[PDB]
Amino acid sequence: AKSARASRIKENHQRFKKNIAGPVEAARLERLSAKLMAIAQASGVKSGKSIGRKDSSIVFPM
Amino acid sequence: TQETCSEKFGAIISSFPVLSDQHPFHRDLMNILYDADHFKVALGQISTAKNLIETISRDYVRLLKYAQSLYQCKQLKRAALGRMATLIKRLKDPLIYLDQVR
Amino acid sequence: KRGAPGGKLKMTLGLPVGAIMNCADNSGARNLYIIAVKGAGARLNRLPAGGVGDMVMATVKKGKPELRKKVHPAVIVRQAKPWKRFDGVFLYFEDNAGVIVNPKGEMKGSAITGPVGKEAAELWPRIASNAGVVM
Amino acid sequence: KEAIFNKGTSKRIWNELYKVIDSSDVILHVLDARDPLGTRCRHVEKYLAAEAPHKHLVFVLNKIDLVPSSQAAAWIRILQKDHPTCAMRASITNPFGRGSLIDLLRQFSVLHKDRKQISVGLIGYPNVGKSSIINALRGKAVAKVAPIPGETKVWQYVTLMKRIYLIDCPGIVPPNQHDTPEDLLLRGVVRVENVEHPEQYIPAVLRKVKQHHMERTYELRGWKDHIEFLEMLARKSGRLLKGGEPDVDGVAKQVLNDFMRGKIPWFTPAPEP
Amino acid sequence: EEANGGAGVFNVDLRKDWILENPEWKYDKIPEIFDGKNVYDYIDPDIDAKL
Amino acid sequence: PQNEYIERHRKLHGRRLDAEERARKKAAREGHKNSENAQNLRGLRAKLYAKQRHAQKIQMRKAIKQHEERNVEPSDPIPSYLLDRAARFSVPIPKVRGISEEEMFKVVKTGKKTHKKGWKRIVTKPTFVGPDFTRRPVKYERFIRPMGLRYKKANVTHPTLNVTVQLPILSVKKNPSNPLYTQLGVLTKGTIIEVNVSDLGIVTASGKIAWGRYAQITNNPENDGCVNAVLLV
Amino acid sequence: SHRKYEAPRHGSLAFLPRKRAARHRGRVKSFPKDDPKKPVHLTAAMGYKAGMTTIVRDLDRPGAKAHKKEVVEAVTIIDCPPMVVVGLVGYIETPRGLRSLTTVWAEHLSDEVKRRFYKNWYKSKKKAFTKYAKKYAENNGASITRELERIKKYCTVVRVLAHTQIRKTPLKQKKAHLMEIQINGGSVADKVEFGRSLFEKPVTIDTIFEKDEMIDVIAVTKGHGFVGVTARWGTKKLPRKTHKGLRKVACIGAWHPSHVQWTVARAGQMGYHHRTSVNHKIYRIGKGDDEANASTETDLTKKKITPMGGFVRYGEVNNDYVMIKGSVPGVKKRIMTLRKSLFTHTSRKALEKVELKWIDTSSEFGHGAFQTAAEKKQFMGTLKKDLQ
RNA sequence: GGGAUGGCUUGUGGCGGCCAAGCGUUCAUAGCGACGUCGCUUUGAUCCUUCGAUGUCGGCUCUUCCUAUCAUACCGAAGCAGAAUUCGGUAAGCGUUGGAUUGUACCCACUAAUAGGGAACGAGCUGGGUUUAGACCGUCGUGAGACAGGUUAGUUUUACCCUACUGAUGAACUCGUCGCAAUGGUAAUUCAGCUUAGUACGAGAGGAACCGCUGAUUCAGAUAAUUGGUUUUUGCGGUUGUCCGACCGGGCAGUGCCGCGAAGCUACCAUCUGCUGGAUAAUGGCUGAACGCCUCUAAGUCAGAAUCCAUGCCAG
RNA sequence: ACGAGAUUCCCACUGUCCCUAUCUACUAUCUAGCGAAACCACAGCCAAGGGAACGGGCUUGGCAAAAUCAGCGGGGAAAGA
RNA sequence: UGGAAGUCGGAAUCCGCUAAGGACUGUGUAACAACUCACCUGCCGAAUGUACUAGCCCUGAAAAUGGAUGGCGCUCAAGCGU
Ligand SMILES: Nc1nc2c(ncn2[C@@H]2O[C@H](COP(=O)(O)OP(=O)(O)OP(=O)(O)O)[C@@H](O)[C@H]2O)c(=O)[nH]1
Ligand SMILES: [Mg+2]
Ligand SMILES: [Mg+2]
Repeated sequence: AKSARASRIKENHQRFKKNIAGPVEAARLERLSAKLMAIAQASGVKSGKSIGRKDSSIVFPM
Repeated sequence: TQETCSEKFGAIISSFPVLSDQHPFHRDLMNILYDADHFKVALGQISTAKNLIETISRDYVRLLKYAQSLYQCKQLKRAALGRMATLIKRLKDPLIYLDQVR
Repeated sequence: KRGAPGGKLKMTLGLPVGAIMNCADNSGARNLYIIAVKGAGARLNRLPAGGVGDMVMATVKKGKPELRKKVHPAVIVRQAKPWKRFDGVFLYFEDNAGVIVNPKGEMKGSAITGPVGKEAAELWPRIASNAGVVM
Repeated sequence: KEAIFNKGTSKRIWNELYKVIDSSDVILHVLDARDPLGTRCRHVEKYLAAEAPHKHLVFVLNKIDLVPSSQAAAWIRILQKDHPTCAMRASITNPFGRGSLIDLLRQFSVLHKDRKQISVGLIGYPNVGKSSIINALRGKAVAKVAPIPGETKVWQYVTLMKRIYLIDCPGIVPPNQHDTPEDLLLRGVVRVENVEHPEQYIPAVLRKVKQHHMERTYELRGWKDHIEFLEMLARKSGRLLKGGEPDVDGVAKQVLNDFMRGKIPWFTPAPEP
Repeated sequence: EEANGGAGVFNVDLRKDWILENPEWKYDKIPEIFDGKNVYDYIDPDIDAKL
Repeated sequence: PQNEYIERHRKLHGRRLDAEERARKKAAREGHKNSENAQNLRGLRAKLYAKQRHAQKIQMRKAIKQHEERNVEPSDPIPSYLLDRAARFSVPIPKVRGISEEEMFKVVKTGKKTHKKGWKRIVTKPTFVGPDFTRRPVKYERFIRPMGLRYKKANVTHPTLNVTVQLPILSVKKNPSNPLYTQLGVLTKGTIIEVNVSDLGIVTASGKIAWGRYAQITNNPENDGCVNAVLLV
Repeated sequence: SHRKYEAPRHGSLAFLPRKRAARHRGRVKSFPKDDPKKPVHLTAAMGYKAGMTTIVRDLDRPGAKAHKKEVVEAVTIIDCPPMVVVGLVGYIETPRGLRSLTTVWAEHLSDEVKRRFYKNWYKSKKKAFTKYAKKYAENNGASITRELERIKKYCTVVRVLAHTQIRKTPLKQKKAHLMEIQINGGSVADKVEFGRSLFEKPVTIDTIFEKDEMIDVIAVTKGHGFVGVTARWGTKKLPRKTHKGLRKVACIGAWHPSHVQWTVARAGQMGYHHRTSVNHKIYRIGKGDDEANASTETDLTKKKITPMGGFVRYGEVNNDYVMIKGSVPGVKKRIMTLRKSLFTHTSRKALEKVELKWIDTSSEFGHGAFQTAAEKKQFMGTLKKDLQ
């Protein structure tokens, strides 16, 4: 029997992923993303525009 | 070694057709195509070599029962295997003939 | 072909090697003694077992004497161990019984006494043809 | 085929046999008077004729009390055309032919007076009477005797005279491609307890035994076949299973045991000249 | 089936060859269980008269 | 199909289109493959490959030699009737290795206790037990000569005739190691045996058949499984 | 010498050590690989195991023996109250691995998620996140904007923090479960905008998963305590009256080294291990507000998923629930993590459409044969207490 | 009182005679000798030739390693049409079974296959070699007794110590929540059926394969909706004897016994699940020198095995 | 006829086994009290070498983090051995 | 020989034209045919071919816990010869 770690079985599974299950999982993904998108929608220093410093070791201490 | 030789020789003998048990048309057709005497001589030599290999193996197993050292056991094993190889080497022509007939 | 039916769903195997079942056809045998099953795997200490519709090797212990000298292929048609079908039904027959067939599945006998299993009727069309009741 | 019918052909048993042959000067081949040509080991006879012709082969027809005397005498003539033959009933209390056998062994010992002693080895099938012959010649139960086959498993020296020794051997069965399990079981090679499906050999017993002898032995008559015979014998003797079912297997085993132990009288007729 | 996937992939429509009075009912979900009772046991052509 | 159907298929349809090119390229790469096999095979496969290559090199060298000279004895001159022909009456093997009594006999232990009795000695070398031999009683035999080690014939070679025949053994004349070994009839190297030479047609000057002649065992039967001897002509 | 009859090993070496899990809540070891061209979505959720029930499914599997027939299958019910998102964690890539860079929390946190930070909530002053709630007010959330733009500028993996609403479950536990759910799809700026738009909002299970989708379930299995070799590894029992134990391994070693090997079956902890099971098909995502969420298109009985008399040792499911074909690792009342599949499926079973015909709502407290109380009342008839 | 051969071994005989490349050898022209060859070791027979335990092996459970590969994966060759094979190569990932026979190691069946070994044979349990004391028979001895031997019944009985292993805690760094992943382990396996297709192939008999689909064997990890099992739920009922005067309600018979029995635990006796990338070996090639032909190799490079390494997975 | 004598088989019968699962009591477990003994050169992680086919200490490497509890029978130890 | 024309076999294996060509080296045909090799000539342009010998390197046989030029590691050496 051909193993799970067989090159031909991997190629067949890759073709199945690219041609068959891919569009179905994709369309499910836009439906779910739209559904939860609906829920989601429904000076530099003093404004945070410039990312400043927050308020052993890699080098020898010297 | 004896079991391998006997299995192969029995496979050769038991698979080739037996002329006495064929239809007369098939028997005489094989007599025309092949010399029936040569066919029976080749298969008889195969059976004779098989039986002699079995006898050699039995004799050397009996001697290995009484061998008293590893050197003596090694020499007895080499002697038995060399005798079997010589018996097979004395069958150069029947094996080729039987392959062509096959 | 080694007499292994294809397309058989997994069910409980209630008849191990050494079991004695009834002989349901009219071939002349009264009982079958199982010596091996067809399609058994390799496992240490595990007795091979068979269920309804499985082909086994059996010997005749009671019956017409010329059936007692050979090893016959048989198909198990009834078992008393409860097993589940795909529709969720757990069921069991009144006794353990099988029929003597050839290696190709054609029956030696001419008629079957009592019902036969659905699985046996599915996997052996000659048993479905020579059966009277299918359960 | 069961290994119980392969019993008697073991390499250990035949090593014992060849040890007895190599240690023996005189070889007593024991034959059953009921089946003389069936219990004859022409295999060992050919080996003795080819490889060791100096050893003296002597036939002993044992169990002559189970055959008619005319048939026994005819078999004696047929065997004495080939080899020197002694008829014998091997019993410690009431033997027959013991004096003749001791006279023959004395002739062989006087013939081999140059040696310090001679050894006489006994060969044959199982249950032909080898150990019983040794005990009858000795006058004392020096060897174990049983009606089951294979009671003697090893070789044993018994000192009969100061210059004559006796060697026991396990029962041997030469392999033959014409011998059937039914033939071996009727010759008494196997034990009936170990064999499977015993009732198939009952028709052979009914062929080998006259009907009136069976009817007189079992006080039972009127059967149409061996199955009905075993069934009515089971119902008469009470050999019943749970539910009033007759024990045809046990009754068949009893019949086979009687057949090989001589409770049922039978013999093979001698060939007509 | 060969144009639509092959053996083991093409799903056959068993309600395509149904003969009904109204073809719009060809793909209805026929009720089976209602309040612990079988609908097919209560299916009767004269149910209006009996009721 | 029937008869030479593959040949008929080649006659009607040919072979593969690249078959000749692939065969030519394989024959061209055969040298590289042979060198790679010589330098990369491991173990017994490599040893067998090397021995077979040595055999083909010897055969090819001899063939080249024979094609090169396609186009091309004792010292004293003697006549044709004296050709192929050849005091001290020595045997071919005047001295062999002595055999110790541990190598000759092993101790057979008997008894039922933990402490066994060890008086029995089993002969480990081939023996000729003689004619009309019957084994001694087991209580009285000390020297055990097993049946599997007994030989009755030997492959005897005639030195002048250069032929080997299987002759029966009549007696063991001298085992050089020990007179006890000669008494037991042990067949070892350098042993003088007596053989029946009735099948060789040796005749006395008036017509009497010489049917007994000495020969010397020239092999090691305990290591070879056979007895090989040379006539003392 | 060698072993005379070959036999495969008892147990798998891939699940060693057989110790108790380091945490009660299951850990998502790996998330599905992120594709920036995909739309933004959440990849995981949590629920609580209610129990199991029986369904009848009209199977559409071409080439199968049960094709166009009815099959009875076991399913697991998971109660899924909506999840509240209260955080956003940023991850960066380093040559030592992924590293968390910063974490931005919501302004208002519920007491359910505040209980998670405390071991003695009843004695506490409940001071958690009180000073952090003031940085939303001071400087108009300048620090919050700075951390969010730090995530947008430096991070590559964005995960939200979501906590369960355990008060909607019949569990006596009031301490909620909080986990990181990775946003997959889009760019990092899109992920951060998505997370900030999802702060303080409940997220239901039907916006994360869909019916007929195969998911993974991560949890901790049923604990069994100290268990011997016979049940822990499946070794063959020794014969009757074997001296010094018969539920043992006869030889823990007969060969060199002069040690006990790690591959030998030994008695110890069995169960309560962390397990991730894959390819579990979602059969129904039922809504809590529906009063007939256990009714199919053929079974017209208006009833809920809760069995008659309620789930044994769990209670009653009153929220959105997920029905999963088969079994999942864990026990009743246990927290379960539902995860998106890491790879595109390679089976037609993941592409099948599930059409349910009946769901069992009879009592699992016995041999219950009635699906509603009305059915039992109609079958039994009038009792003494009715006239009483 | 004293003790308890080893960088061995493996696949191809001996003896005797020729031939011979070669080694030697020129004031002696002897002697060894690879490769070979020749003699001794039934016209498919016979089944009427089994040729000596002083030395001892087995079995249960369980783990790991080697390859000297039986099967599965891939590849080269063969009148290899197809089907089934045979020979050989890479490869130890993954499997390699159930029985009969003790008058003393071979048969039978299933199966993809029923491959061979090591870690013992240079104080776990249990049957023989094997043998304390009782007893009998055979052989030997005048005898006590011994043995060529055969049979029967028969006393060693740890662990609580250290280490190793399997699990469970834990001081120091305030407590807690969410995480990362160095390292260690690592998992799937084989068969059948539908379609291709009664097609390729074939005189006929027969009769494939790729893609696609569905199950099953063995292993592994879970789980208890359902079905069996389990009952101190001593939950309800029945019943024997005795005792509490009878009934009711109870005690005792160490759970009196019996029937059903939720819950819990459980079972291929139940159900569910077991996943994808790169680099390679053998080989097949491309471009092209060595070497003016040629060449898969030398520089460069393509593909390719269940192999190797990682992801998925477990511990942290 | 008799026998706790030795052996083979048949029916019945069954957890002997496929193939294990569950229940009870007493322990083992934890606590209060009470409380030994065997054994003990010193101590206890391995791999390779250490001519006297021995290694726990030597050499060269792997490595190596307090203090603990329940089991376990590989090794050490342990048999009036 | 049914057929055999150098090329299924056995035995011989010569001469002519030659620059050179075997009573033939293989492929091939039922047999022929055809192709090719040995050999010769034309183009070219300067060094090659055969067999041995001496160095270093590969193989020249290996089992079974994971391991050893002492270990890392070393490639115009940290290997080998002076
Ligand atoms: N009627 C009769 N029966 C005899 C005679 N001799 C022996 N038997 C019976 O035959 C049986 C066989 O006796 P054994 O001494 O054991 O003969 P065996 O050939 O040595 O048997 P094995 O021990 O198996 O070798 C005994 O049980 C006797 O009853 C005889 O002369 N007459
Ligand atoms: Mg007897
Ligand atoms: Mg006897």
